[PDB]
Amino acid sequence: STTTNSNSIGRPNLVALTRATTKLIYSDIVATQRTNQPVAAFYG
Amino acid sequence: KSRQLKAAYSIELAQDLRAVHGMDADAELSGILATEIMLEINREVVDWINYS
Repeated sequence: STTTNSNSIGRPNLVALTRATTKLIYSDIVATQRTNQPVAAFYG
Repeated sequence: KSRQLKAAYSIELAQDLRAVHGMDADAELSGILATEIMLEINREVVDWINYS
């Protein structure tokens, strides 16, 4: 009687991979604008 | 005079054996049985020669 107790396995299938990360939200939060100098100075 | 042999196997064997190894699980058992019977017969003939 040959069954699954005889037929061994090589490798499992990964099926899927997951990488939990923070949803990165700041673009809509700050008034982003690039600076082209080591020092920035805003006008009030 | 006759001679005979049985395969005895599961469905799950065949499914996994195919998924893992690429082998069939019906064909191998078939192969072994047919082969072993003819091998045992061939042995019988030479045995009778040495016997007699």
